[PDB]
Amino acid sequence: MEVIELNKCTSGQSFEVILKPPSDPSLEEIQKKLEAAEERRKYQEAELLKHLAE
Amino acid sequence: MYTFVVRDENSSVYAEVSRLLLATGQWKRLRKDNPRFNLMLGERNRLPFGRLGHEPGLVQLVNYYRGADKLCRKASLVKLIKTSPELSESCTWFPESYVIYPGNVWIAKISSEASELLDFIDEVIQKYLEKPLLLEPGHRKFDIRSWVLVDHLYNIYLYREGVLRTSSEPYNSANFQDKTCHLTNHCIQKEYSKNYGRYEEGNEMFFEEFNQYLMDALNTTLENSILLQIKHIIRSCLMCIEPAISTKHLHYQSFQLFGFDFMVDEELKVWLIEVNGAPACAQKLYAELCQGIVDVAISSVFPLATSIFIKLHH
Amino acid sequence: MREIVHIQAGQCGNQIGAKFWEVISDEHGIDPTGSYHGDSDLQLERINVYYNEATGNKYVPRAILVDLEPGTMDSVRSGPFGQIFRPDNFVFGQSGAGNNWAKGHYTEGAELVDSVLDVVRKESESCDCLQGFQLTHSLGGGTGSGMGTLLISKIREEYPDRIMNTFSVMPSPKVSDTVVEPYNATLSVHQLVENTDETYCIDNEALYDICFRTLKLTTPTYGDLNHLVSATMSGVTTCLRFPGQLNADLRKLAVNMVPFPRLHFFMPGFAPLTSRGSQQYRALTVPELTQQMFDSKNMMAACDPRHGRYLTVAAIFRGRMSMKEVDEQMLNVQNKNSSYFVEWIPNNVKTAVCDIPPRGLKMSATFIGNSTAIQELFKRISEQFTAMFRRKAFLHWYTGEGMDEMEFTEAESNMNDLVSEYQQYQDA
Amino acid sequence: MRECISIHVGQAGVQIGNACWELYCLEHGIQPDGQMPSDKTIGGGDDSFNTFFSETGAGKHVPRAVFVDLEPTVIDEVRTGTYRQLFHPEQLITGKEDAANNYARGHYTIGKEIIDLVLDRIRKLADQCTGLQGFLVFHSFGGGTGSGFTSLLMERLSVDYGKKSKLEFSIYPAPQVSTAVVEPYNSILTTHTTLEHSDCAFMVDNEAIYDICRRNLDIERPTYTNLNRLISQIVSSITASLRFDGALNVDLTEFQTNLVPYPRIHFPLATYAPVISAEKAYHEQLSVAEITNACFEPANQMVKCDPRHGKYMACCLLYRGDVVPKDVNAAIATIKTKRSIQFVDWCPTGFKVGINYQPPTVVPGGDLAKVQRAVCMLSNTTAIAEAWARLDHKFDLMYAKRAFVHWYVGEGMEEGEFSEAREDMAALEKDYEEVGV
Ligand SMILES: Nc1nc2c(ncn2[C@@H]2O[C@H](COP(=O)(O)OP(=O)(O)OP(=O)(O)O)[C@@H](O)[C@H]2O)c(=O)[nH]1
Ligand SMILES: Nc1ncnc2c1ncn2[C@@H]1O[C@H](COP(=O)(O)OP(=O)(O)CP(=O)(O)O)[C@@H](O)[C@H]1O
Ligand SMILES: Nc1nc2c(ncn2[C@@H]2O[C@H](COP(=O)(O)OP(=O)(O)O)[C@@H](O)[C@H]2O)c(=O)[nH]1
Ligand SMILES: Cc1ccnc(Nc2ccc([N+](=O)[O-])c(NCCN3CCOCC3)n2)c1
Ligand SMILES: [Ca+2]
Ligand SMILES: [Ca+2]
Ligand SMILES: [Mg+2]
Ligand SMILES: [Mg+2]
Ligand SMILES: [Mg+2]
Repeated sequence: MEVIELNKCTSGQSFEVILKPPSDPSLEEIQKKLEAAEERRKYQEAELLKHLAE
Repeated sequence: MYTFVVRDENSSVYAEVSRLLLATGQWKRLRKDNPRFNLMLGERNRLPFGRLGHEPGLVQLVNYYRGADKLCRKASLVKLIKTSPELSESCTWFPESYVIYPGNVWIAKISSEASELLDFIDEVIQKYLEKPLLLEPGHRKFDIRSWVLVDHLYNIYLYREGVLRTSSEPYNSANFQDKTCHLTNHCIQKEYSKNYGRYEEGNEMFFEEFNQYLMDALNTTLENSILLQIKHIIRSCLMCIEPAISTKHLHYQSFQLFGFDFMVDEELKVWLIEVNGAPACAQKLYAELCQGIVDVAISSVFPLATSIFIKLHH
Repeated sequence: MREIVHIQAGQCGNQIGAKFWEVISDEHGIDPTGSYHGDSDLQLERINVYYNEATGNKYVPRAILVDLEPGTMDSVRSGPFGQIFRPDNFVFGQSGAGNNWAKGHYTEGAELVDSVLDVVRKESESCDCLQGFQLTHSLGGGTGSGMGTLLISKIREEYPDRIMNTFSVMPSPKVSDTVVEPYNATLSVHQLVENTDETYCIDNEALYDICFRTLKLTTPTYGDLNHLVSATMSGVTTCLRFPGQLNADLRKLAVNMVPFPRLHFFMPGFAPLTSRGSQQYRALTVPELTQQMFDSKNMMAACDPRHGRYLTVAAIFRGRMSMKEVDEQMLNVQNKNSSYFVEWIPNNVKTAVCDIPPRGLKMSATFIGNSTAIQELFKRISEQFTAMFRRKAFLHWYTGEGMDEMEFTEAESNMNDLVSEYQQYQDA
Repeated sequence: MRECISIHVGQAGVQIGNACWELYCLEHGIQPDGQMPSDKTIGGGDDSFNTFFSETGAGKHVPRAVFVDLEPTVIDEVRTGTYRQLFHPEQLITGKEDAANNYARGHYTIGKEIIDLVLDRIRKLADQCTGLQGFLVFHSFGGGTGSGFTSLLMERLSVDYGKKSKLEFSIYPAPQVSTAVVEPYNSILTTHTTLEHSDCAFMVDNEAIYDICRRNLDIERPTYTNLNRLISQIVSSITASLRFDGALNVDLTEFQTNLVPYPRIHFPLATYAPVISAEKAYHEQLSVAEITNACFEPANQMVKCDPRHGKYMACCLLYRGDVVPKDVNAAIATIKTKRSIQFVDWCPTGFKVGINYQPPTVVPGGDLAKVQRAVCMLSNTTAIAEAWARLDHKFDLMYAKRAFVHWYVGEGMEEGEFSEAREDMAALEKDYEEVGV
């Protein structure tokens, strides 16, 4: 096993041990989703009020 | 009231274990998908080990050792033995074997010409035991089946009762296409032998008879001439993979029943052929063996309200 | 999610409602005058859920008392804690409802509903975060069932985004006032299916059977029955008004207890079952509380849990006890009844513990089950409805108020749909 | 020096943040009033600890953190807690009603009205940063706010901070310590929506932490405070490189480079040792070999699974205390022959090691005992896919009947998002199987 990249300082030290080698949407689209959901709520609530009106 | 589920309807062994557990009045069978089980009799393929041991307040046990497939697959067994230092390439009880992707007599899974076997593979290669021990009268081949139970603590229990699976037709060196006298498998002898069942019922000779024959025929015993090697072979294989399959510190526990198949040559040397992870039992021995599983593999974890095994210390 | 608005309508609604307020008032240390005289600040940590405050440091129940005749509400004022209620919150008529769903829902009740809504609106306008409404009423009478459901429908219209919770008493021939109770209940159940989020099914048949069989009361009164309803109402509201590991609210309750919108009818249970004024000297062990609350004999709804399956289950323990033992006993009752829980809702049993015990008991347990076995209750009502309806018996009391036969046929169909809906999830 | 901003969402993220920042102050000597005497540069500094603390003219060190909860009860305790002075009021953001354990209610309904306010407060901390690295986001999978609002915030942060890294500390749901029956739903919905937006996520299974408290701390009924103090230790080990002088994982980008060869498979398994009870006054201090071997015992992992049946893509050993490289290399050599650690063929079999000489700090009066050396191992093993299978199966059981789905559809969310989220999880499970089977 080979020890490489040994770094030392006052707080400690780091190194690497090798045992063997190898063999987004835009803000526009986000609103189109959030407002699309709020509209489905408005529709479902309008149906409720309409049903209560009958 | 312990609970268990069944997920392999084709397992004759655990169908009997399921029967005994119910008869105790202290075990309850749930639907195959109820996650609130104490014991699982899992399936043979893609058993969901990753879902065991996550139910609050439930100690869960399964009848299979995750990773034991490395020992029960013919291709995996060869790679395990060659690449494990404990087993080594100098192993003296495993026939010479090689993996191939699609006296000089070999077998593939029987031919003496290499090109004949390589064309069939494209259509594991192991050295064929050209000098096998032959029963008499009959001049016939056989193999030995040993049942081994490994509990959650990784105790290795060897069932005192073994079975010999014999060839009704006398062995012949001349023609390898005979097969019925070259392959000892029970199913084949039923559908390829007019001699089927002449000497021993169902081509199944048990230890008391085999011991007697060895004493009369060879002035030796089964324990000394064969069983010592069998017990060593069993101990060696299961100790090799113990660090890879042990459930000592797992959130679920495993036990498994294995079926070791051995061959014995003319000089009373035992050879390992293969290991089966989902073995079937002998007709007469089901009652005793299945109760033995409940005694040492189930009730040891879930107690209720002489031994038939031989503990192979390691 | 803080304050809840309580509403009690009709005779049964106001009698069990009045008993509920004097029981929790005692648990929170509020006396009949509305002033606190307790010893633990845990009694006030969440007192605003059910109580308002006024100058002089007085707590007034956020309750509205509704009825079409003054009789029962005159009883409340002269009752033990009658003076705690805000006087403006008494809204009552004079004609009555005559045990007639039509009178409460369409005629007599329609005349009085708007003044009840004015009081409701005034209570809600003061709320910093209104959870919703809890209503106490019976389904077999006229005011509670007929006008109670009219109020529910109109409250949902004005507050569509608030939770509607009810304690609804089912009628029973064993404790029946009139022969038309199956009519009034069937019409009401349909309303509850559409316009409530959670309903505690308090079955007068179960209450009677408990008093007679278990409590050994040869002739139980409504007071004996309301003793069981009182204990259950305290239990199922403990986690709403006391600080604890589970600070419940009406919405979280519905989200976790109701997997399907229409199947929101709960089976309540209590343990230990006790008679009024009869002091119990031996406290129950945790195993006894767990076994009893899951026992069919402790259910406040005359249904056999073994005849159906649990969709969701909640158990609230009260008193000083071992949680470890609570956890162990819960897992063991689940194992005994492992066959009666649906396997397609993992971890569908919720356990909560409150350290403050109710009056008279050093420890108790309240059961809340959403079981498909509740169909037996709706099926019982349906058979009694159909027995009279196939001959149009007593229908003239309703057609005389403007109703048509078709509305009864629709109520009959809706309840049978509800029963069949429970049945499909019982064979899933 | 490059600053890091911590974002705590929902009850789980807030209360865990309390434990982390309490431990940070003890480790760095920062008092509850924000005073840090050892800091001789008053009002400014380019030190390592300035990555997590800014300074005021009065010499107050304030965390670069933001606490967000739709309900005010939990954050109110931070406003009146022992560390009230630590944060300024603008960092603690609360609503009036929570998400009711409903992912859709936290993502679409109630989150839409507070997302802009939160982004504005986060922008106020970013403007005090000369070279912002990215964000550390703490949240639960099961809560409505922890799952619903986090995914919404993660989406916006990618838009407003396209160049900055984002690491997660996620609480995987466990029925032992659950609060809602729909936690499987919320877990899948938030994992699907956050996957493309998180560079590295450290999952902590409450079941694993619960059992570690019972077994190793002898606590019969662990509380959230017990769980969170153990969790803060692991978080402290992971972030120690950002807050102290060192060379391993010095900036958030290194976490992806060292631990995440495949971006979608960005869930490293954390193992910690030792966990000793403060009740024992006598425990023998374990050696480097003994704690390093413990990192390969399933009982010490933050997520219960079997690393023996998976492939490693990267391994990081983070030591704190009396540790020298000679002993570390000796332990590694021993463990490699006593256990079968199988890396992917396209990855070098190796370990990146980091040593911090300062021993682990423990909260005074806690249940964790002081030790002379401890280690946290971060291994990106395909074995963690077991946790995904478990969670996806519970999801399947409920969704086959559409149980509780109407609560989500009622908030404007569509049913197709359930199947969409589950399909992404199915693809995630195939990625694991193709890499380590
Ligand atoms: N480890 C740990 N887990 C917690 C803690 N608090 C909550 N959880 C877990 O988080 C899950 C529930 O999510 P919460 O964070 O409580 O809910 P929320 O984020 O506030 O969102 P709401 O539903 O709106 O309240 C459960 O699985 C809990 O086990 C905590 O302090 N520590
Ligand atoms: N190398 C070898 N030398 C001699 N005989 C061999 C041999 N390999 C296989 N055989 C014969 O073939 C028979 C079965 O071969 P095999 O190992 O595949 O068992 P099997 O898998 O076909 C069924 P089972 O699980 O019951 O053993 C053995 O019992 C033996 O008689
Ligand atoms: N449990 C209980 N049931 C009651 C009580 N009073 C009436 N009931 C039941 O309620 C039904 C009658 O409804 P009631 O409330 O009296 O008529 P209303 O005034 O029009 O609402 C019958 O089925 C009674 O059995 C009571 O105090 N307790
Ligand atoms: C079935 C179940 C399974 C798993 N997790 C829950 N979680 C939960 C979370 C919040 C509330 N909650 O009510 O806020 C709640 N309610 C349960 C019923 N309650 C009725 C009133 O008394 C208290 C009990 N359940 C419920
Ligand atoms: Ca009139
Ligand atoms: Ca400074
Ligand atoms: Mg075989
Ligand atoms: Mg009346
Ligand atoms: Mg919350």
